[PDB]
Amino acid sequence: MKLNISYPVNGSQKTFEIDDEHRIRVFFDKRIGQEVDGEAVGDEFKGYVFKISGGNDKQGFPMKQGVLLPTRIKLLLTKNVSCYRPRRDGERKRKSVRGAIVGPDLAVLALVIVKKGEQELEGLTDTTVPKRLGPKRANNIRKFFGLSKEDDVRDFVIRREVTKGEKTYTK
Amino acid sequence: MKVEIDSFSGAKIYPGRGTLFVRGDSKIFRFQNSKSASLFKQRKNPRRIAWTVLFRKHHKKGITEEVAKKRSRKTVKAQRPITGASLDLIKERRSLKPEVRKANREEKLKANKEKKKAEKAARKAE
RNA sequence: UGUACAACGGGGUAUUGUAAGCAGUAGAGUAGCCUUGUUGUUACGAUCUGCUGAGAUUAAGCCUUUGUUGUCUGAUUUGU
RNA sequence: GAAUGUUACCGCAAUAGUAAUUGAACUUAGUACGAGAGGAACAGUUCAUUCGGAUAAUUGGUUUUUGCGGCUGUCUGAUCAGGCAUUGCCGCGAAGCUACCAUCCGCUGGAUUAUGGCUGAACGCCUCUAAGUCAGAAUCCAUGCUAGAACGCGGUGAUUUC
RNA sequence: CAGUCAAGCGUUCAUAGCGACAUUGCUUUUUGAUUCUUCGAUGUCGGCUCUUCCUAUCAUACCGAAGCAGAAUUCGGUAA
RNA sequence: UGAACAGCCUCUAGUUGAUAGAAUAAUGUAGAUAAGGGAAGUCGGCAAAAUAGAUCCGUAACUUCGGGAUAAGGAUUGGC
RNA sequence: AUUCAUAAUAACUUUUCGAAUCGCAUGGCCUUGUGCUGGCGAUGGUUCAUUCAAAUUUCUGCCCUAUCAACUUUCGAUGGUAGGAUAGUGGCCUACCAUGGUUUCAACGGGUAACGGGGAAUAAGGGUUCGAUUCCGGAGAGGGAGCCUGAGAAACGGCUACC
RNA sequence: GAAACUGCGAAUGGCUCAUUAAAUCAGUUAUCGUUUAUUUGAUAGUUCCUUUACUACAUGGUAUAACUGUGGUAAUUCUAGA
Repeated sequence: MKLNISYPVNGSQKTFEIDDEHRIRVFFDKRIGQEVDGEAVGDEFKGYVFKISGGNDKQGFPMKQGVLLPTRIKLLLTKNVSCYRPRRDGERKRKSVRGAIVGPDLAVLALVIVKKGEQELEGLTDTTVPKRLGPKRANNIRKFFGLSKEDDVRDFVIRREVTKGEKTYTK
Repeated sequence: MKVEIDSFSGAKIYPGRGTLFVRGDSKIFRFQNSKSASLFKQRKNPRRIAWTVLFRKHHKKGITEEVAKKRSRKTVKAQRPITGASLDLIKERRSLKPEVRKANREEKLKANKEKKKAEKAARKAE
């Protein structure tokens, strides 16, 4: 099986090809939002605790929230909802999914960390991806920094230097 | 192996124990026992049958599953820079914000500038 | 006269489907009360809900008992 | 089931009975063979047909558990709880019985036939035969399985007292 | 039902396979013929059920021959 | 109860008679149910099942015009 | 021709609109302040009217058939009252009520190699026949049903199901 | 200045004539019985709601896409996770 684990503060993410079939039998019959023990799955993950975010089973059909079963279903989905993007306004659509219970049918299980255990993880905690963008709005910058109502966000602006050739500029 | 759930009673069906039914519409039902099977053939409603899990959960009996939703009593705790602002100098200028005579003097400069602007504009208009 | 036996009791396991009794600001409503409410009260009224996966039955050819109460020398025959 | 000295236990095994049967599929192989057309086989594997012998975990059936619930009519002043209705009727229904309607199992060695042969004369050759001799079948007999001679047997234990 | 013989058929060749004309036998599952028993009664067709037996073997086991390349087929033997 | 001196229960009156007791093997007699299929059984759907009351709806051919006709075939039915 | 337009009293609203939008140009007063004012536009925005539409609607008019004369109303057929729905009237639908309504002046039913019309061939006149078919109005997207989005679809080169 | 968010439009066009015989349609009326985006012409002094601190108006809050990357199906204009 695979565990697509993520650490959201570091913004990091990695897949882990898991075996120890019984240390994933623990994951069996589990819902979304629930948090089980890193040590229980793996002493390499000793002390850690994750949260079962979701996952794709075979045939790539994701895990959807709220349905409360492991078996697959055909839902007449609509906008503002996971597992369907509408290619037109108004289009509802019947699509197949898998539900919010964990079992062998799954192939990749998506996890998020809420607490960092005692040891350190190679591709999640030792690393941290930066914030790709800076806040583009005045007050968002202003409150992000904690300056004032009048501290000139215009000069607190972000400047991201890049070189076209040798001419360089922050754009 | 796996264990499953009676359509009617909603009970674990250990392997072999029990019957299975496949309606013409390809709906696969499972029954732990001929009791459930016979009721199903009678077209009964388990939500009305009392000993069933559906009635149990519809009348809210044995409700030890749900507890509450947790809440954190704090903030995000990141007054960080925006990757192009040098957070040290950012906090330094945030602290220089009070005692605002600097921005006030810049305003006074641009203010006398607007004075002279209207003056010279009227001069050019004349 | 015993890790003895038996009848009851208990526990378990199974079957069934939520006992009677009480209560209800539940109840189609119909009549009568008046301080005519805002649950108004009263008589009747299937049925519903809570106590209640409650109650009942459970070896008679189910299992098990630290329990209780008892029982435990009557007859006949047999020889290389 | 008398009788064998009594009684109990463990055994032998004469004799009799006997059972397992057939097919398909994959593979061998689109190979061999065949000009082409078409088209094999032995071994191996998985399955089934027929028959048999058991068993009841599962499923199904059966239900006087007259166990639980409900239903009609009527009787017990009403309720509670019950009687009668040739087991009143329905639904569930354990246990037990039971089903190719369910499941499990169904042995390997020898002598042989037919047939093909080895050496080999008669018949100075030759010949499977005449003496001798090899392999060989759903055959035959044993292994195995069933009963155990009630006049077939053995081993062992204890064998009565005032 | 099975043999002897072999004019002929079988492209040519009587016998791989068939085998007219002639002929020797077998069986009692037919149908006759007979009337021994049975007319002071042997319950009278078939089917159903169920066992057992014969083999003149339809299939299956092993084999031989072919006008058997292979497949398919035919003839024949031990075999019920 | 119900269309009903039907069937079923009861009152008055009358009976409690018919050898009995113990167990519950086969085969029977009488009664019943049976998964999937549905007369393949058999001389032949023999026997058994299914249908069944009432209200409403609808109703073929053929006809001696009277009928066929409860045609067929469908729906509903409790309690308060 | 109105209970019209429109105005006011009294309240209702889970609360509607009343510019936090954008490009150019930068203009003027001095109370010398980033004070105050200012232009040409785009976008959107409540109401009314307009325009392109849309839906309903009055009178008249349609081929052959009586080997189709009674048709409609169970469970809407005709009307009325009240209400619901509609964007809106109204059996459009329901509750209740009266039992009516169409018919030989051919109802109703059947058939149509029938979409209709503007028009085409053909002729002295009269006329007969055709007209799917370039323009107009309708219907449909394989048959049916449903519906979201939207001002506008019962959309199909959009969704849902069944066939 | 791709992609993406957003706003428009995708209900026009085009094709066929299956349907349909008071139905469509044609002329002819009405909406004093209705919707109408869009255009076009006009049109929001009155929005502090214990209306005094209850509230920045040189102006307020929230994602979320695109993207970063983890990726999952044999396949889909398939899509989740951070």
